[PDB]
Amino acid sequence: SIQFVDWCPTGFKVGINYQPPTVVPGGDLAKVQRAVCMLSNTTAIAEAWARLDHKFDLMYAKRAFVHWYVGEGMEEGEFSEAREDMAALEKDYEEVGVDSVEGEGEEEGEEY
Amino acid sequence: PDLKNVKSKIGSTENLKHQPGGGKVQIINKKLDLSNVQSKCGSKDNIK
Repeated sequence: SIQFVDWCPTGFKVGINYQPPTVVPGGDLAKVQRAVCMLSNTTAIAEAWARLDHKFDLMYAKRAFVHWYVGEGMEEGEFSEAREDMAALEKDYEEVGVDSVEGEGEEEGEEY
Repeated sequence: PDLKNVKSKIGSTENLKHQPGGGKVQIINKKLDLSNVQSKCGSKDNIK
C-alpha cells in the first residue's frame, strides 16, 4: 500500500556506515546509536511542479514582472522555450506513472 | 497562450516495436548402432 510503480521489478538501494550522526553545539537532535538518510524518486512531486508551472502561467498571462528579464538580454521566446520544457516533463512524469498500459480503450465482463 | 504540440521524453513510448522476441530449445538425445554385434564366445555350433 506504500505504492511503488506497477512496473517496478527492483527499487531499493542500501548503504551502511559505522559512524553514527554527530552532535553539533547549538544543535537540535538527540544523541543516538543509529540513523537513516533516505532519497526517494517518485511521481508525486510532479503535481507540485504543476503548482509551480500554474504559478508561472498565471503571471505570464499578465506579462507580470516580464520586463525585468527582457532588459537583461534574454527573450519572451526564452520564457516559452523554458515553459515548453516543463510541459514535456509534466507529460513524461505521467508516463512513468503508467501501470505498464499501452492500450487505447477499455473492456468489460458479464454483470447483472 | 498556446503550446501547439508537446510530448514526453524518453521511455516506454519509444519501446513499442521491440518486445523482445523469444526462441526454441531442443534435446540432447541420441542412440547407438547395434547392427554389427555378435557374441564373442561361441562353442555350441561345435555339436557339428
